Amino acid sequence: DIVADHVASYGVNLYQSYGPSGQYSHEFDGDEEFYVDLERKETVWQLPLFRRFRRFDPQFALTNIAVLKHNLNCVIKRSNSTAATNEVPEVTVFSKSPVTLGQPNTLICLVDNIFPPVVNITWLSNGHSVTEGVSETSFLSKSDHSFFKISYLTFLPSADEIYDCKVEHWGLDEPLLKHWEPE
Amino acid sequence: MKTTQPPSMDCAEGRAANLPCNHSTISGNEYVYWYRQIHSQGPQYIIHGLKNNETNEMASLIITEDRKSSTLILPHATLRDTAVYYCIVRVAIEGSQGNLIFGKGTKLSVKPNIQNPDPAVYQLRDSKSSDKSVCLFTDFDSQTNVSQSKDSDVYITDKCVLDMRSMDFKSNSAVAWSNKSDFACANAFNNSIIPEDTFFPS
Amino acid sequence: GVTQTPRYLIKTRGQQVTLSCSPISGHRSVSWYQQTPGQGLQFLFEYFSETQRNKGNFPGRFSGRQFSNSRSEMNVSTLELGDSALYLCASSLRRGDTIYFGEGSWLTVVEDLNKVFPPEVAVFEPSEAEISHTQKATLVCLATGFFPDHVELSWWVNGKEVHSGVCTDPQPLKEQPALNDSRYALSSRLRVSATFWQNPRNHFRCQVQFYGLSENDEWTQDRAKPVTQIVSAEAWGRAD
Amino acid sequence: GQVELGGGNAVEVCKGSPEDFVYQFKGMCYFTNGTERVRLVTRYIYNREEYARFDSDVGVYRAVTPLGPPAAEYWNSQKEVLERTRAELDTVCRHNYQLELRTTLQRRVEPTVTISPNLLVCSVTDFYPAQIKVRWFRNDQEETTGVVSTPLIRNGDWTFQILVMLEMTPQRGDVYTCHVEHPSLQNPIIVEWR
Ligand SMILES: *[C@@H]1O[C@H](CO)[C@@H](O)[C@H](O)[C@H]1NC(C)=O
Ligand SMILES: *[C@@H]1O[C@H](CO)[C@@H](O)[C@H](O)[C@H]1NC(C)=O
Repeated sequence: DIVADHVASYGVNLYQSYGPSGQYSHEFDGDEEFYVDLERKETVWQLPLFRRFRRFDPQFALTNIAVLKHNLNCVIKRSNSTAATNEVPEVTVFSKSPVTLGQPNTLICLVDNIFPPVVNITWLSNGHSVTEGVSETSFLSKSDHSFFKISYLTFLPSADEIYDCKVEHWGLDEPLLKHWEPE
Repeated sequence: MKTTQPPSMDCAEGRAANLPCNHSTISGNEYVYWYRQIHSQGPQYIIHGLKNNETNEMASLIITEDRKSSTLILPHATLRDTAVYYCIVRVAIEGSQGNLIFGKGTKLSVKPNIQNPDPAVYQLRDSKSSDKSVCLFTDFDSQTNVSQSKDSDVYITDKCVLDMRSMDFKSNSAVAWSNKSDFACANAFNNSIIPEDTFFPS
Repeated sequence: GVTQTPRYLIKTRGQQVTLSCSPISGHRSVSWYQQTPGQGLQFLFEYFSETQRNKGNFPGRFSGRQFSNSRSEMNVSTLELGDSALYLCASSLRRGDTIYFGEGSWLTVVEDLNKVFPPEVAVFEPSEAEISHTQKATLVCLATGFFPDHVELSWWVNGKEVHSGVCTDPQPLKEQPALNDSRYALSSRLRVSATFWQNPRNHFRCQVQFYGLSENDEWTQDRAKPVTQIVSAEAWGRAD
Repeated sequence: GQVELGGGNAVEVCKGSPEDFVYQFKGMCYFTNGTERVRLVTRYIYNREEYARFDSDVGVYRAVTPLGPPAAEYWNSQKEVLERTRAELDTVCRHNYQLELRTTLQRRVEPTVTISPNLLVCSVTDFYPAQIKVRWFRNDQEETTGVVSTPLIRNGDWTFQILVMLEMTPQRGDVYTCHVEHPSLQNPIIVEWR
């Protein structure tokens, strides 16, 4: 483990056969500065400050991912088609702020130890699927080369609220429901 | 473009050529590249660098401490080094990231050292016909310039350096021909500043 | 190195042209350039993993493509006279590494094939004044009346191509500078010792290789079809 | 305008539940004491197996597992690929860090401190950067017993969160205060409960 005051990943490059799909992002101190929309060829910075003062060419990301596609095929053959091992993700649900009735807040679903990076994170309100007011981070890197991903549920705290984070992953026997305890 | 260079530059053969380049708006993630192009050939890669000095078999590259200017040092300039030398910053700019955009460059002229200049204008007869002839201005000093003709029916070429490698001898030459009756080798190069001691044989 | 075909091309207005480029073995990035006397060396587009990346500022008539073997082709549609240029291909190991250029494809767009002429070649023997004054003998070769400028001049002494003592004009001379498709004149010099010239066994041949029309093209003019051919003039040594 | 770059990856030697084959490349930069100690480590990963890496402290590509000798030996034989990777310590790590000084490293988000219930929970939410000191004080005496603190919680939206609990037996006049120090705060935030 390298000890340092700051760690940057100027190039989390990801490509996988399932899909197939890829991801390009830069991280600084464990947070995502931007990802590149590979389909729309756009750099998507994650803070207003970054959008105003920092610039990254998406073509650099598209080129690197194309190399990853070629490198993947080569190492698939070299490894006798050794497939990825499905890990069991661990799910934690918590709020961004202390919860007060009527004060808009956010529920945070941390899905940790993801591998392969193929996951379905959805929210349930009283058993009903929530399809709006939900956002998500990209896959964020980890030093053991697995990933974690965070999903956000904006909500207006009320007395009769039942929220769950439903996670679907090949490493799970069944979809995992993580009920949010109001705390 | 991020580079400016002097348009033309002369160098004596056997000396080293120091071609300057300015690039004050260069970024810390951009390299400096040097190319050249001889005549009608494809451009030739020379050298590149970021901050340090670099040397390969062909040249050295000196990038100043502030990286705002650089110099290409061509050792032992030869006639084959006469070319346009392009200093290019390989920019890191949206939509053209990694591009090598060529500018006007520097036209380098490696002047041969004519130790015993013997300028003369000879008349050469055609090997097949007898009326056809050309006038040859040869063995003149490298500091002499051959200017184009006045009439469109008089054709004059530019200087050309031949190298008799077996005899350790180099000589400039220019050819002139026409068919205007009033054309003669005595007045073929009157538009150029011909040396006064030029040998005009009868 | 980088291989580019065809080396010399002659088209008329409104036709299309396809230029092929073989990158250095192992190289995967390919970049195209157009070089004109006017605009200079201008960037067209760049390819990696069979898809176009960075692009220059040329109209849609200029398109390209890269195959899975990293070879690239380039196409120009509805050709105009101003499209006549040198078309250069360059490759690099990866995208962003040092690019290495090929020799290029010389395209001449002509108003009509009737403007294509092979060269006439003449060799002028050295003057006896130069021989007695310098003990050297300069031969001059004149290639005149050719168009386009798709020509390779070489000297052949006793059936062997020589390069020492040779100087060929780097750029041709236009016989009618005011005309756009004017025919060209080109001179070259071969200088030998007086003793070598005075040997009657030595012969000096100026060879001009002309790249012109193909045998499959249509030809209506009364003169000979200006096909790809060698035209040469020769002179034999002589004592005096 | 001008753009920053990332690590340029090298190309592999080859020419040319559902199962999944995953490839990762990480261009990683480590900074210490400002711009005084910089280190570049590019990582080549098959699934979760890092098989080849370049370490700027080493200077050449090295194989990590038996899967990487062909890649490492080939990338080390390509002079420009090796030299450009070494120079990424300057063109990527040192360059982008200068842009972090203008932006990320100057980002200051002041924490929000609230207390609620015996057990007292001091919620310190939405702060950046990740350096914080939370201490419980009872009547101007820093509590040093029965204080369980959650780990630093990363929200993923460039804010952090931490919750420090204090098991306390309240008494007449006992005033409990949560003290929070943070780089965005010239003076520590003090929140009383009593
Ligand atoms: C692994 O490769 C060996 C030969 O290298 C082959 O015999 C074997 O069948 C391969 N593994 C599988 C699961 O096919
Ligand atoms: C969600 O993702 C899982 C991956 O574990 C996949 O098997 C499933 O089909 C996905 N479901 C939907 C509705 O996309």
